[PDB]
Amino acid sequence: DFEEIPEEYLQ
Amino acid sequence: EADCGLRPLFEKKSLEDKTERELLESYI
Amino acid sequence: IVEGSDAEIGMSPWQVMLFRKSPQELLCGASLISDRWVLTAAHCLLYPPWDKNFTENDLLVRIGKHSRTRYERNIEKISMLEKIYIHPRYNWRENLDRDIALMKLKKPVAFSDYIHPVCLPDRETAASLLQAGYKGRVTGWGNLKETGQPSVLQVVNLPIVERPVCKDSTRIRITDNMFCAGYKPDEGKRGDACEGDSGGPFVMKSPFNNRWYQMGIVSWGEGCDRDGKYGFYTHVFRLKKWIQKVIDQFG
Ligand SMILES: CC(C)(C)c1cc(CC2(N)COC2)no1
Ligand SMILES: *[C@@H]1O[C@H](CO)[C@@H](O)[C@H](O)[C@H]1NC(C)=O
Ligand code: NA
Ligand code: NA
Repeated sequence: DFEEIPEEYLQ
Repeated sequence: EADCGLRPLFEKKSLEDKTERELLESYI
Repeated sequence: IVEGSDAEIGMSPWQVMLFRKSPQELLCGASLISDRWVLTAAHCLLYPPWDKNFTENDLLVRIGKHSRTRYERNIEKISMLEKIYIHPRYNWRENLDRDIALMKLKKPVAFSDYIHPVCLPDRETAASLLQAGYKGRVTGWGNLKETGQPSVLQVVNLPIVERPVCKDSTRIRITDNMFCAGYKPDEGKRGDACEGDSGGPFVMKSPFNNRWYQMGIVSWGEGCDRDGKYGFYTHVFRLKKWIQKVIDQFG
């Protein structure tokens, strides 16, 4: 449902 | 903050949003 | 938000989205009170009856947003959490008394046209504005109806309700750390917070200095937008000494 956020914020 | 609560796109430019007047009118 | 409308761009630049990392989903609203501090409801982070107890690394905050689901490139900013602070006397067992929490960000967020902090009330602003009939404004990305979800941030203006009416609307024990807001059945107009709006701000624009103040935090309700029910909000001013103690000690 949500657009993927940049990977930098999940690292 | 010194500028807290003053919105860049509203108060800082002296523009009102579409419903803030409803709030003001209730402050009797 | 039930029976609200789409926010204008930059209308609520202190609005924060509390976002779960995995699965990626909206958890709650919140508000920006300085470049490093975000205010929310304690129940957004800790509610043992529902096996909810988030740690810092479980969550992100998204600031400057308008669209609920889009990644708003070049506009929103995403921050990691350094530390969560929950009121030590938050009563999750009974009635959500003292439903307040702070989140310190790992790095300061840059202010912009879309990102700007709200003020917290002083005693005098609270005394003047926290009166039955006076209206505040609630914003959030929560559900549009009790029993669906918005494209963009929603906004509704709602009147504060007399304390005896609040108390007489519910079987829950109401405390001085809560207030309620919403229209009465005989008033015609409608509106309420709903699931997903929790933790977001109830704001009022001071007519004395033309600044926005966060008087409440969306805390709890029984259903959404039911006739004869009201939304309940954490009384920010009553808990401000705790807020200041945390910021002074840990900021
Ligand atoms: C006031 C009581 C009955 C404890 C309450 C709890 C809730 C909803 C939640 N279970 C709190 O986190 C979501 N709404 O009212
Ligand atoms: C919530 O989780 C933290 C981290 O494990 C723990 O220290 C704390 O005791 C928990 N609180 C409750 C009320 O269960
Ligand atoms: Na009652
Ligand atoms: Na109602």
